[PDB]
Amino acid sequence: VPFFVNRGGLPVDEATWERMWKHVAKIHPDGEKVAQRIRGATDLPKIPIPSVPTFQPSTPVPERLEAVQRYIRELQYNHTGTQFFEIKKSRPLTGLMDLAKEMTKEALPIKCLEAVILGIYLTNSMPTLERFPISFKTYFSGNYFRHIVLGVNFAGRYGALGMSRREDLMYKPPAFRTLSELVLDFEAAYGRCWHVLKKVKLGQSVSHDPHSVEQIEWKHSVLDVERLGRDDFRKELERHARDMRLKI
Amino acid sequence: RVEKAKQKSAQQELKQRQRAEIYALNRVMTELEQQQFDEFCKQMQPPGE
Ligand SMILES: [Cl-]
Repeated sequence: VPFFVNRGGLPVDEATWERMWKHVAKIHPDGEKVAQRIRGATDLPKIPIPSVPTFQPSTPVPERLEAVQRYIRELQYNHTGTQFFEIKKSRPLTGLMDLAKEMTKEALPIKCLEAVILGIYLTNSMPTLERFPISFKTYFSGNYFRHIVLGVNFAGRYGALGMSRREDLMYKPPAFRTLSELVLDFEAAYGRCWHVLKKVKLGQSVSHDPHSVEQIEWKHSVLDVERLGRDDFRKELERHARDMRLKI
Repeated sequence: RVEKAKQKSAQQELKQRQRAEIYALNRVMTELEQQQFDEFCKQMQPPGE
């Protein structure tokens, strides 16, 4: 059940609201303690609504990217255990752009996939910026994990927008000379936290047409990291980066 | 009638309360995670020589 069955946004119904709090009690040792103090408070800090960034016509793209990422950060990573926005990955772009607009209006915490949708939505207005999803599948201890960021390319350099608990699994300045180096910076991050990288999925550049009905192509390239050579791995990334440089 | 005006004000106030609780919960969950990871790190600190 989506958090927003009651279509639209907040406020949600009681059934949904209680379900979120029952879940909090199962994942936190004190469980009900934390909920008692929040649900029982008669005043709670006011959380400003983050304002979508505005730019001068002359503001360079690397500045726009910093501010798009600063905006995505302000919503905060979602530690609550409850996913607020349902995101169907096989869904026409324009329908994902409607969702992004609502995220900006409801202003609730987000995870990696929301950040990718938001990233596309907030950079559709930058025609010299190429955007494309990068997905990682890793292994850590008896489990497989999935993470996704919005790879971007500006003036022949690669970077990324995203959200993670770790500073080195999200934002990257558009400074990497090659796609292999961008991806390698994420491999280093996963090395640091002991994850074994299993797959990288790279999608096609995403149309800037906010009204496009094509769905995002999340796995134009799938790289099986164990079965590919380190050298064939790098040649596969460069093939995908070329394939993208052609469809312009 | 002007029930829609009071019902919209009601909706906005409850929206604001629900969002404030969500963010108060987000902060608490962040502190728990930090606390639990810190205990885990303290536990395995090497004794050295
Ligand atoms: Cl930043």
